[PDB]
Amino acid sequence: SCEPTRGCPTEEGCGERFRCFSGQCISKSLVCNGDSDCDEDSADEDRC
Amino acid sequence: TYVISAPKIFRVGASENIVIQVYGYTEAFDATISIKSYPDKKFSYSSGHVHLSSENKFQNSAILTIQPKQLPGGQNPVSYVYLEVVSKHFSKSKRMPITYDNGFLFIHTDKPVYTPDQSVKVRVYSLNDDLKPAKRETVLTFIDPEGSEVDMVEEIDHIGIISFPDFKIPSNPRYGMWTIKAKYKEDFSTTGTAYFEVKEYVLPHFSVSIEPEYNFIGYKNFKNFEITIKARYFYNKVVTEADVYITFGIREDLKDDQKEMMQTAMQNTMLINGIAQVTFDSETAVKELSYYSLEDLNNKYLYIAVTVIESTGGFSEEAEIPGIKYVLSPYKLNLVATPLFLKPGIPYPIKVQVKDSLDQLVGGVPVTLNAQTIDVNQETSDLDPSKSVTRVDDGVASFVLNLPSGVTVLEFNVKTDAPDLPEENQAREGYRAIAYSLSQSYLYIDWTDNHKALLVGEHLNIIVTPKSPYIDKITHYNYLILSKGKIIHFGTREKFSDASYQSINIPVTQNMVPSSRLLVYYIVTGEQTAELVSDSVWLNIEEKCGNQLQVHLSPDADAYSPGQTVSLNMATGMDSWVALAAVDSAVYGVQRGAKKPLERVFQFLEKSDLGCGAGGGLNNANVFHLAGLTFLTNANADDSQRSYFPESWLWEVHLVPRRKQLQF
Amino acid sequence: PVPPENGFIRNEKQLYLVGEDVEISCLTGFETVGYQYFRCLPDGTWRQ
Amino acid sequence: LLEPHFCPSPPALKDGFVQDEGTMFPVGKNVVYTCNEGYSLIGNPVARCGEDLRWLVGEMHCQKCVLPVLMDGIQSHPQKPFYTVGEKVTVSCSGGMSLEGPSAFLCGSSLKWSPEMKNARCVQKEN
Repeated sequence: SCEPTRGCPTEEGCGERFRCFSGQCISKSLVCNGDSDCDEDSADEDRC
Repeated sequence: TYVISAPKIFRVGASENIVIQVYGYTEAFDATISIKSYPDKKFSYSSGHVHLSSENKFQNSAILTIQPKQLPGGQNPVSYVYLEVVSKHFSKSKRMPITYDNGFLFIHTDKPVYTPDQSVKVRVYSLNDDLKPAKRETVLTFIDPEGSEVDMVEEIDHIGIISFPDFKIPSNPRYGMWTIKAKYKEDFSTTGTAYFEVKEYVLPHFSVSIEPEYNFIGYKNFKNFEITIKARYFYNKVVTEADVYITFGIREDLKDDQKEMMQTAMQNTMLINGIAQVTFDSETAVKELSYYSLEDLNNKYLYIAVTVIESTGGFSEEAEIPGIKYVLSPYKLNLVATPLFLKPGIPYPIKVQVKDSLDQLVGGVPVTLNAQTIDVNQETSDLDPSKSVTRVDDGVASFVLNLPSGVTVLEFNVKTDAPDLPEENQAREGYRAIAYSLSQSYLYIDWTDNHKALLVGEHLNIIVTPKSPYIDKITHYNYLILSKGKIIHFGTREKFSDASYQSINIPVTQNMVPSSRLLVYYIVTGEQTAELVSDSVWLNIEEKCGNQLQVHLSPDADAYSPGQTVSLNMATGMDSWVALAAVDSAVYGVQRGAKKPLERVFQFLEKSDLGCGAGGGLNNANVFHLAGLTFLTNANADDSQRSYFPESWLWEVHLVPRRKQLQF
Repeated sequence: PVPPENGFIRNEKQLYLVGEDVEISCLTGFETVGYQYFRCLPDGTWRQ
Repeated sequence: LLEPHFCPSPPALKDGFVQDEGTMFPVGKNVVYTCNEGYSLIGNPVARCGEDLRWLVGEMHCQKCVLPVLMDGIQSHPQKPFYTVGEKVTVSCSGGMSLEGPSAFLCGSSLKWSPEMKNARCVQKEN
């Protein structure tokens, strides 16, 4: 057991980037590119 | 999460309230926000601190100010702002554009018409964003109508009503429309502009008002057009009898003042009981003087001159109308106070307005629209058309359309329907409305200000609905009402399973009289990432003064004898400074009516709103930029994309308690 | 503006503001007689 | 400074008061000064807390009718020691002569007349 002193770090800001299933935020240039855009999963799929 | 809501454009020397919200936790941690310049490293304008607890539900708002700490000189004086947040769990920075546009300048002149060798009594009303007097130095420059500057004068403001010395007209005046600008002269913005014309207002004998039956001559008015010419005295009494001479003419444009004209009339009519009306057909004029008789050929103004002389005594007064052009295309349509967006499943009101050729609303014209409700996934169907008429008093046509829950966008073609307007020459304007999302969550606020506009002191209820949320259990409701680009109050409510839609009660205040805006955003907790949904709709209410200043003379009579000693009593709610001005009703020259001295205190004050449109729009970033805000959160970002008697008199400024009375 | 004979317009710029007046001088060897000033009218014309 | 994450109550001048009251103010925080009823504000007026626990104050003062120049040849009407805002005074000289310039003088905000004419002239003669 431990006593929390400092606050926990929040998640990094995902600015103007379409988030993935895991959290890798990539640019919107790859939207509906018909390939492995996120490079980790096909979560987005952009209804492409 | 850590959603920070802030106005889009900050004002220098103004109290900008910055609010912060937390997703909620069992531990209460403090937060801190600061105002830093372009150097990161190393400067700081001000530093505010807030406190979070279970009583405040982990939201708080602190006012921030921007003072003249900027570097003197340089290639750019603004270096707008860098905003930071100091919190235990989160810390982020973002730049935001600012502007020195703070306060308002109301230049009030005693007279719109000046003669050579005459004093110029003028006062400037200095104001802040919070409607405070904001005692500030102000310079006043004068510009000749030819474009050259005349004289500049500076004076310090101690009371709140900037009193200026009486200007003097040079020995060689330049007739025309002059220009008056005012600046704070050290470091500020929002320069005010006032206009006044120097002309000869020696004596208007009687006001001649030209009120035609119809604004612009149409197809039905081509064969017969009847116009009413009424002349009335300045002391509210009509003219008994007078000879009225009518003169017609055709002008190509409003800029050309001299054009050929009939030469046929010269119609002599008699004024009866202060009202006269005569029938004028356009066929004879277009056949005789125009040299070509067809309404398709002549697309140009129609100038009419009226000379009214009294048969019982030698007098003459003249009036004129700019022009009435025969246009093949009908009057144009436009939308006002109507968000061009869609809410699925909820009836979307449609408010359209019809304006004439030159910036004036039209009434009594039936209009209809054709709409096509399209499905999100597959084929569509045609929605049943609806037809209605526009009222002359309201000026805006009202329409309501109910759409299914599976509609994405809608297109409506509003066209006019009239017996004289053909199908080839018709007014049609197509538009498109796009609905609001990755989490499929939506938000809506109702009643679209059709109450109609409300007063101050009565509580209003607004229904919200989180249709298709990410999760059925919602933490809390968050809504913020803003006005003049500032957050006046921040609301909060709880969500229960009692019903699907909850009504929130929002108290109205005196500071929101000109206009207001409200936005309702709720955050959800996603299994991987979060996404919040917001929505906003315009807020239009009535115009009630806070001071409640009313002027009334102690003697109560319809008519007063010349030279009678009268007393004027001022009645205010709180202590305030008054600025009295006794302007004659005859000083208003023809001058296209000589509209009014100001006539606009709230309408010109509405310019403080940063965003445009009524409300609603695309994803949270676009709708917050349209509402005039910029948000900071983890989920989403925001993209910037000698006697007697000369006029005028009674130019004084006095202190007024709850009841003050003066004698003159 | 198009200067009179001998030209010699000082502080030559591309565009003059409305109301600003520019003084013209005579080219050597000549001398300015009369009123030598060109004031910008509201429209594109000059006082001359 | 770790990839990121006092001054006492400032005294107020005569006839003035501070908008925000507090025991301790953080370094860099600014305070706004106000004046009471019947007085005007001339100055910055903002005072700034420095790192040395001191308050940086600019040339600020708290300012707001009196008897005229009282020439032996002129006579005031009405003759009162103190004048209130909104009243006018009719100054004139002895018989056979009339005051040159404006005959009536109005009491302004405070210590302010529209013309002052401090010992300038009342009347030589009006022929």
